[PDB]
Amino acid sequence: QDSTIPDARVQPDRRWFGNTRVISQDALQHFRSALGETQKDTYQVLLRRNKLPMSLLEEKDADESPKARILDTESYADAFGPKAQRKRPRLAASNLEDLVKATNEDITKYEEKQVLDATLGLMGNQEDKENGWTSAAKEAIFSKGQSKRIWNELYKVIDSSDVVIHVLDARDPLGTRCKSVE
Amino acid sequence: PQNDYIERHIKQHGKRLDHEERKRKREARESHKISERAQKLTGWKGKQFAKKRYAEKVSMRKKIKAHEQSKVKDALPTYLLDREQKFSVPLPKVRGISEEEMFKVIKTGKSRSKSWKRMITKHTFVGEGFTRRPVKMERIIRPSALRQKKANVTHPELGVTVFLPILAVKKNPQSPMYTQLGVLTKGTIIEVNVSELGMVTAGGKVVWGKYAQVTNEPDRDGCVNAVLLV
Amino acid sequence: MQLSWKDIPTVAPANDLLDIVLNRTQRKTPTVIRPGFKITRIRAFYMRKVKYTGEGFVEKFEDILKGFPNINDVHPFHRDLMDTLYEKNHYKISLAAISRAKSLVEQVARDYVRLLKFGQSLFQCKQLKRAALGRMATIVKKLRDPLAYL
Amino acid sequence: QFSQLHTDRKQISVGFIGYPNTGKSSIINTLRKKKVCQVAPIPGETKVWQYITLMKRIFLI
Amino acid sequence: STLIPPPSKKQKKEAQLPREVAIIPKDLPNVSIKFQALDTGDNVGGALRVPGAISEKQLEELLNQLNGTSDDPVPYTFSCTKTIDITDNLYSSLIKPGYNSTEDQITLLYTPRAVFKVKPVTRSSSAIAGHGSTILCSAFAPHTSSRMVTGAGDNTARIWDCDTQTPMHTLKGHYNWVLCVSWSPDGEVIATGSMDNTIRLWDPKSGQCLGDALRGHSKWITSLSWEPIHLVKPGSKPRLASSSKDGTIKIWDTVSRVCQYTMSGHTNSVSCVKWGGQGLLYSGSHDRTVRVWDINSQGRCINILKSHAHWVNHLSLSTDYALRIGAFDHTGKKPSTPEEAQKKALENYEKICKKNGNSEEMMVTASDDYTMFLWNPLKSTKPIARMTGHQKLVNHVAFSPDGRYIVSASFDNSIKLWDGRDGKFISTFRGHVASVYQVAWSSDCRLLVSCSKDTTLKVWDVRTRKLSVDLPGHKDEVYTVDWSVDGKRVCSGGKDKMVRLWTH
RNA sequence: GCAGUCAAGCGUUAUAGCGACAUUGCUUUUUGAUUCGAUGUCGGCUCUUCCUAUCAUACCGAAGCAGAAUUCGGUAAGCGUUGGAUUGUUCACCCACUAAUAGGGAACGGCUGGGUUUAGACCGUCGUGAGACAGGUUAGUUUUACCCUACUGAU
Ligand SMILES: Nc1nc2c(ncn2[C@@H]2O[C@H](COP(=O)(O)OP(=O)(O)OP(=O)(O)O)[C@@H](O)[C@H]2O)c(=O)[nH]1
Ligand SMILES: [K+]
Ligand SMILES: [Mg+2]
Ligand SMILES: [Mg+2]
Ligand SMILES: [Mg+2]
Repeated sequence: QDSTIPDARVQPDRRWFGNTRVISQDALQHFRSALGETQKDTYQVLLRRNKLPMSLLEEKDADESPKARILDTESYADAFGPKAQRKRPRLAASNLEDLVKATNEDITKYEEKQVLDATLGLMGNQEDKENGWTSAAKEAIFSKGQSKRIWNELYKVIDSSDVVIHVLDARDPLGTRCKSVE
Repeated sequence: PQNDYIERHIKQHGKRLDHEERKRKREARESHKISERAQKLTGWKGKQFAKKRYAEKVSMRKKIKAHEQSKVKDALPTYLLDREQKFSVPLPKVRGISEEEMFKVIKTGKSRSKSWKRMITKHTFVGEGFTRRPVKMERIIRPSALRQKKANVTHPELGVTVFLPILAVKKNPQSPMYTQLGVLTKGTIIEVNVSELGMVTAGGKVVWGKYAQVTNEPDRDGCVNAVLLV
Repeated sequence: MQLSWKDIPTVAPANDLLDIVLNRTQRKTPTVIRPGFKITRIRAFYMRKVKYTGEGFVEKFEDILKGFPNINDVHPFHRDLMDTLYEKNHYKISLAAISRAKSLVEQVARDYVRLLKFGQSLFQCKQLKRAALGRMATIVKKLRDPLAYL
Repeated sequence: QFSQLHTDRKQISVGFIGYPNTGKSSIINTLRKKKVCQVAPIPGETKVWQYITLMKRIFLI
Repeated sequence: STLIPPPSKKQKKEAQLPREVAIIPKDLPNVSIKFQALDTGDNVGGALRVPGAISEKQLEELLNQLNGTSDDPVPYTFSCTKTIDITDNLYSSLIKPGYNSTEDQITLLYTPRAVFKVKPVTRSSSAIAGHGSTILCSAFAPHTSSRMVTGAGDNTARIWDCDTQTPMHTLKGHYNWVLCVSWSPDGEVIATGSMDNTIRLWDPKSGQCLGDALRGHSKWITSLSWEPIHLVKPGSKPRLASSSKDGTIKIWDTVSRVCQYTMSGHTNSVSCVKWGGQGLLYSGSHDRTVRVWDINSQGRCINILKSHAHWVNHLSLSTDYALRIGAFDHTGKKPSTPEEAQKKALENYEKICKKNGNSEEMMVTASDDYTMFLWNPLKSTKPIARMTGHQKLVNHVAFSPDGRYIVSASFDNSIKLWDGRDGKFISTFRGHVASVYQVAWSSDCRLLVSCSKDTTLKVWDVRTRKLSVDLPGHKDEVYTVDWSVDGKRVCSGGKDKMVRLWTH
């Protein structure tokens, strides 16, 4: 609690402007190959993680590319509005036979989905409001174990723990698992 | 009604008989109305009105200048055009911060008679593999809300800013004790991961770690801004 | 089905929405705080400012998002007609931008209330509150074109 | 074994987490062979954290 | 520097343990094999039994004897279908891994290769100065590897003698940046298209300018292509196709110094133009379309290909190497007569064009929608294949000189290798830490060189699909890279105002 | 917030240095998908008044405002602004009614629960110990008015 004001200076030095960490192409290749050959054992624990350029190491082949950013070519103003310059569809149909086949397929899929949601939702929630029926308020006892105080205690004990023991009930062990915490 | 029914109604029946005259007289009155608003509006509304008037006048002058200029009249490759974007540190001297400002006294006991615990009020970098000390032996407190892992680092060359992970704290200018505690204050020299910057040495080594200097107060603005020392 | 979508509330542009929400915070929350008051009172004052502004932005975004139809969920005739009229790609991209902005505003509000828990003076708490409101305003300013389109 | 793996840490802490009424307090009392943590059949008996010293280098939370 | 983890005590003991010697068993039984052509899908000889100790050279001689070309053999590469090549011998290739047993059959896919080899470039010959601004484009002469043309941002081009690594000629006719340079496929004239919306022709031997500049484009030139020698009738000079930002492609007759055709179908800026080997022109533009024009029909657009959702940045043809090389080969021999030059150019082009039944000229377009499309414009109008997987825009695409591989260099700091016939994905080349600008094959389709934004060149081995050598030395971004016809030199240029020459 | 760009100005005869309005990058990327340490003061009951930075009610202005409903804004404080659930915590959150369930000051520069709760007791952590606390639980007497003034009524 000393009240003296220190003289905070940084001296000129050429050590500030040099590279601090470098990695060779051979080392990058070795670590890229090693990332992938690891066979994790359930009885091995991580004591200390090696410092590596994981952004350069986490390269995974992907079968598909992300969608093209349409805003670069066409803006909202040209898409729709007083200054809109769009007059034709971007991807016109091949022909009217393909168009009507696609529309018939869409009609069939829409009807199937409507039946599938009419099995549960329409016979459930939607029908109740017509008669003025509202479900009773959810009881506050069922939200126990979800308070900010309890979860602050949980993050405190996790931050203080080196080993964490998750305790499961042998009657319903999958029921009593905290997957989000894990 | 469907589609542009108001426009169709205007086309079929016209407008009110005095619409044009009423609109013309209102537009003639607008100058007196603007002057009266400027002299009558008070408080925040008046200040906002003055600010908007200044902005409109600036925009009008720019439009006039552009029209007059028009009326008077990097060596990139083909695939890159039509596309857009001393060993002194930049902050040799910063404000001194005393221990009284740095630390907050935390009292313990039922009657709050013990005062041996201290809390760091500044943002910190604790590193990898950090575990909290047991509460009985925990004198220095670095709360988790104030711990930082990344910073917005501006590169002097190429004029870009990238969100980079923090590797270490090299020198806190206030004190070596703050350096080893990991305090992030203005003028602190930190080490940052520059893997996505694509830096290569003259010998072919990929650079993924360099030094940066913190140029703001994260305790004040809730974020860490730094300049990369190239 | 629904067959009509005239009951969508008015979508303000970015600057007008900013003026509405910020001036609502200024009018509807208390505005006098003194440096001589307790630090807990000062912290509560600025926490209330941040939380109220975030809630206002979020409720405007939610009113936008609930009102507009789901282009994929409607009948195929309505879907094709609205795709012809409004360019479904731009339609969904604008609504998704609104959703992303809502999530970002919520995140900023939570982070800065947590940071304001540790404020040590009126100046620091005021700086944190202004930082939160400025970050929210930058998020909202990044929605100028989608709001006009919507 | 965990203590031996962290022999350079001078102490380790083991935090017990899980659903209410799963028996964390009972397990800690079992390890200490003494009722050091309050136990009840009703959920939510434990309300705050508690440190228990099992050995000189091992703490339970 | 970050080091790999060191070996442990147990690993050191394992190393000190005695090693096993990969020896060929003397009791190795015969294996039943069937040959099969990769290009044509044809089998030769059926099921034939071969000794287990057969070498690759002996197998090659046996296959030549089976085909009946023992007097003039052509070396082949063998693979077995996973598909694994034959490196040294059959036992060490297949039986030693144990995937295929001795009793089972071996289906050997054979593929023709090049007679010669190109050594990888391992070192920088020299850093030659002379350009006052950043280097924008470069190319090698087709007839010899001792001549390089390099156009830069100081409104000039330079002809460099690569034997002594010294400047030879300065070409200072243009007014603005020299955006693109090109050499005539007969090696007679250099064509430069500049930022001042002009084109100029230069005699290289005298370092001189032929006539006045070619004018008519209202925007800057984007790409230059030459008419192929095998289509040029003897006694006449090839025509020059030019694209530009204004969206028009102009055809120039250099004999009379005139403009014959001005194609204008593109609504936006034309990215590139290519003069194919079947009397067609392929144009790619920022209007997300590819236009196929017929030169023989008064420049009438035969087809419009519309499958991309962004700017098509580049396009390439399967026979591009033969089109650029004309009649010359890697030995640098010059035909005596124009008739002989046309005939030899026709033979060289046909070597890539007419194979496995019917001649085809495949095209690949790399666009800004992170993808590529593989087309066969003569037979079908729909795209034959779609190549996806790049996470950012594909800046460059190149067909291998034999046409059996495609290489795409993207802005996601990666290169991708795809099959040339069906377009399926093969491999990814990684090691660049900044965006890859452009790429170049070697003459025998075994080595590749790429230049990147991270100031480095990289040579990759296509067969092993790994990085062969890493070449630093550029102090700033590298914009252009090229490999000589004979496979002896590589040139690179960029922001450092230096021409780097690389050799073995 | 940091780093940069532009230039209405200011400065100058050395295109040095300041610099409004604007603007770019990071925070934060496109198909509306899916709780992390407040270290020292809190909440009620009864009852009055004030502010306006107006939630409702009154009157207006604008908007693709057809009608109905709604959004933004102006004058405006005359008049209203609720009943409940929840303490293994609520520096709040849900249900409903309602015209509406607006914000705040006069404290925070009388009854009553949290709390400064001293002597009894138990558990946990630390200490060789007397004991102290990272802590957790329970039990525990402060009791005017007839004085002046103010206020309400009465001679
Ligand atoms: N049969 C059986 N009962 C057990 C066992 N362990 C605990 N219990 C019972 O389960 C109940 C829960 O005990 P606790 O120790 O309080 O469980 P907890 O997880 O600590 O619960 P909370 O403290 O309320 O969060 C107690 O009544 C125990 O008697 C066990 O191993 N076997
Ligand atoms: K319990
Ligand atoms: Mg318990
Ligand atoms: Mg008012
Ligand atoms: Mg006591």
